[PDB]
Amino acid sequence: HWGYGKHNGPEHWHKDFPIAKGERQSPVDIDTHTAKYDPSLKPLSVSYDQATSLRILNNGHAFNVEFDDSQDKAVLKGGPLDGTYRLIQFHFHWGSLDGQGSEHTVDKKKYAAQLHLVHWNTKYGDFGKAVQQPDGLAVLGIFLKVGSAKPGLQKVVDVLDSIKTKGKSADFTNFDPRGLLPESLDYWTYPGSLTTPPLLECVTWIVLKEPISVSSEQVLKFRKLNFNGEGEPEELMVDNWRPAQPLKNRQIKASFK
Ligand SMILES: CC(=O)Nc1nnc(S(N)(=O)=O)s1
Ligand SMILES: [Zn+2]
Repeated sequence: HWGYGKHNGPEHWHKDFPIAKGERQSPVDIDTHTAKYDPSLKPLSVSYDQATSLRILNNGHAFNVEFDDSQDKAVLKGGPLDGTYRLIQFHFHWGSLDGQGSEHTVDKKKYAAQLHLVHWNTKYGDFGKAVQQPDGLAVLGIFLKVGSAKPGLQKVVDVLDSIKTKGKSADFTNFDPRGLLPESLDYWTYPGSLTTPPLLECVTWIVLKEPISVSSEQVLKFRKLNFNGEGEPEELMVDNWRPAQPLKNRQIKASFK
């Protein structure tokens, strides 16, 4: 079905998901000079101290770490959000080289990878209903640049061997997502969509200004993953990112000046 190759890549997605050419598609390029500082925007409130990770899984497009979202144990609120959003999973998008990999870009600059922490608005009851609403999800986006190792990402890096191919999964408990956060929580925000099919326009994007750095050896491990299932020809999982989409009639607000 869909993927990131030339025959099923992002340029082909519109044929099965017409909304690919919609009005609030993601990702986008963040032009730092036309972004509007908005002093009425509140600080983000990330409460991940009760977070419960359960499993890590290679879904053939990326790898996801899933959390128990049966109760308000890891939530996001504040910022441009109203209500509570529960963390359901986080995943990454990365490139084949260090100069590409992120989905969002800042003044056209691409980062080595991009981490997405996905949350759904609890007023909707479950994830499936939330994706059907304009204010259903809140995704926290964090850029990764190659530099020094991120201690808090190593646990994730070491388990990849066990989920090398599509469909593989592994128990992944007691992982603390707080170890992936940059020091500052300043951000840009705009209304957008999921960056993979079905590309629903149900997301309030919150992109952090400050990147976290990971080491070259850490990102290398990501690139060893496979898109294919076991027993199939090896297709390295790299460049699983969608290019920037037209901003159209949207404004990017910044929480800092
Ligand atoms: C279960 C789930 O989170 N679905 C998603 N699909 N694309 C997403 S992204 N790239 O916009 O964060 S999240
Ligand atoms: Zn994503």
